[PDB]
Amino acid sequence: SKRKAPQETLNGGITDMLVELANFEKNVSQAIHKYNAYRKAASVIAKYPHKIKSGAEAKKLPGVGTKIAEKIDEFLATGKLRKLEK
Repeated sequence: SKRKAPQETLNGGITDMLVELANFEKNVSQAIHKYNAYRKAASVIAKYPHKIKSGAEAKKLPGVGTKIAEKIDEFLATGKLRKLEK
């Protein structure tokens, strides 16, 4: 019904990483399956009316599966890592 929310900084940083790599999927030859992966997760997280704090909050979204949702958990968890811990 014509919503158009206001500009705000909620989850516009994640979609920037899903929309960027998303181009790397279609721009590549055999990468159309992972293409829709970030294409949908980038649209739902970029136009979501709320925020998330766990990979599960990204899986409940319509369009995100377990692969893309798994990357979301790494975002809310820490952000980057070189080696593992024990």
